[PDB]
Amino acid sequence: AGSIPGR
Amino acid sequence: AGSIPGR
Amino acid sequence: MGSMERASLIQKAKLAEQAERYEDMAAFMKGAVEKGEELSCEERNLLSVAYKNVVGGQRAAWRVLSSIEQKSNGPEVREYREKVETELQGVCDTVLGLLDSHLIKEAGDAESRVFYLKMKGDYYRYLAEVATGDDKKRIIDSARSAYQEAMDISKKEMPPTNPIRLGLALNFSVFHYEIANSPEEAISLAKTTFDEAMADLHTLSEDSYKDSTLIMQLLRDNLTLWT
Amino acid sequence: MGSMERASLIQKAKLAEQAERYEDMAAFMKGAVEKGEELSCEERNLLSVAYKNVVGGQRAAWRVLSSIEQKSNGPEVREYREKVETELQGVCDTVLGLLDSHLIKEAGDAESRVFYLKMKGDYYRYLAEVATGDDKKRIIDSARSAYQEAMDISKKEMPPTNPIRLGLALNFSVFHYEIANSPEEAISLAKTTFDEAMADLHTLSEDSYKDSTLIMQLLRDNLTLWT
Ligand SMILES: *Cc1ccc(S(=O)(=O)N(C)C2CCCCC2)cc1
Ligand SMILES: *Cc1ccc(S(=O)(=O)N(C)C2CCCCC2)cc1
Ligand SMILES: [Ca+2]
Ligand SMILES: [Ca+2]
Ligand SMILES: [Cl-]
Ligand SMILES: [Cl-]
Repeated sequence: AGSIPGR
Repeated sequence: AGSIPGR
Repeated sequence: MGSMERASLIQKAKLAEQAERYEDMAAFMKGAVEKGEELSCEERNLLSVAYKNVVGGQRAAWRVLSSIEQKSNGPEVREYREKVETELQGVCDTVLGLLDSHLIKEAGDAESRVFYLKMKGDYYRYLAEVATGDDKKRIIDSARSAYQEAMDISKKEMPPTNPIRLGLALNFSVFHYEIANSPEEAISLAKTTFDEAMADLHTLSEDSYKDSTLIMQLLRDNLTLWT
Repeated sequence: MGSMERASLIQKAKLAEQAERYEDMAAFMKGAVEKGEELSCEERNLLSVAYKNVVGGQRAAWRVLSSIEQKSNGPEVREYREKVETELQGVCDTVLGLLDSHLIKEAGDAESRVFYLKMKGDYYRYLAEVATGDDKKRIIDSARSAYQEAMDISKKEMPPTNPIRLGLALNFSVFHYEIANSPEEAISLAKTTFDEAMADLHTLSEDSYKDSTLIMQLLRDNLTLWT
């Protein structure tokens, strides 16, 4: 499950 | 120009 | 970083990002926050990128060491996992300290306040990933409470396609799935968020459309993994 | 790391490598060296891998910052490039200090002594990459002298396919090309090294053949770029 990346 | 890598 | 100008710390944070020196970048941005002035949108992103990369590397290392420790179950693996875990907790505590002194209390616009509350939820979530003691439940509730306040503001003040609103919903859905053992809540939140954003895309410019659809795809990627 | 057992430092260095925590890995291996005992082949590789990764990241960041500084020609880019450069020099000085106190002087077998002298050449070469002052020529000569002593031993004591002998020749050829402004010497060394190894491959097992041909391909890759 992926959370938000920085860029 | 490439030098040696560690592994 | 008390002797360096605010503008110089911001410039050096941007250079550190270019050089992939994220520990430096976080130290520069901590110094900038400690000048006491509010952060612009760009500066908030610099702060978030710096710490997300620092703690992201710590989490990856903690997971490697925790896996080795579990398979092994001398003291060395546990000792080293504990060392990395303490460093990770220290970085999370530093970020949470900046949010509490005094970024959140001075953030009055929805964009800034939601941004900082989402960060607060994220760093409590990272603490929860390694927590095992008497305060684990309280750490999880702290993450939930921060995400929930951010959600309440975002639903009242931002359109459903707003990228911060979307990213908040994405990360809160991950919290539900991975931390709170609530996969159905995670799926419901991700689905409702995606569907409400879809219905609002017609209002957006080409550039805003690209921003919103990128995060919608992240919601869809999780829904594909979870269903 | 004075209070930690040598064997625990070695074990933790291996864990740090698995976790991609190269700064930790270098600190553990520095502690192991400072116990005062000689290093086995595996332990020498751990020491070399740790510092090569630490200084490799510093060099990459220095190159990014130096490029930005050159294009710009406030003080911030120069100041930050100088900060990174000083950290890089400090790591090189640390490695060189370990080699001088007392790894080289206790290394009597060809494999260990060549290994450490190649390291000494490499870390002076990294110092030379950033040097601009009154000692630049002396830094370059220090690299050359270390590589040359290693070369003299390797040609007398090791077969032409030995991986340390091959890697030494590769890195000395890079020194000639990139540092000493001697591209013809670089090409000649790489070609002669490759050809003499080729003629010795028939003596090797399948596993040794794989080791030697891997480094030969690195020599060939440079020759393709240089000719
Ligand atoms: C939590 C969060 C969500 C979105 C943003 S952003 O400013 O829109 N931005 C940096 C996006 C982040 C994900 C990948 C594309 C851009 C910031 C913070
Ligand atoms: C300088 C040098 C050369 C070769 C070695 S090694 O022990 O043979 N080894 C780690 C190789 C390094 C290059 C990639 C494959 C293996 C060590 C040090
Ligand atoms: Ca000022
Ligand atoms: Ca002992
Ligand atoms: Cl305000
Ligand atoms: Cl000896």
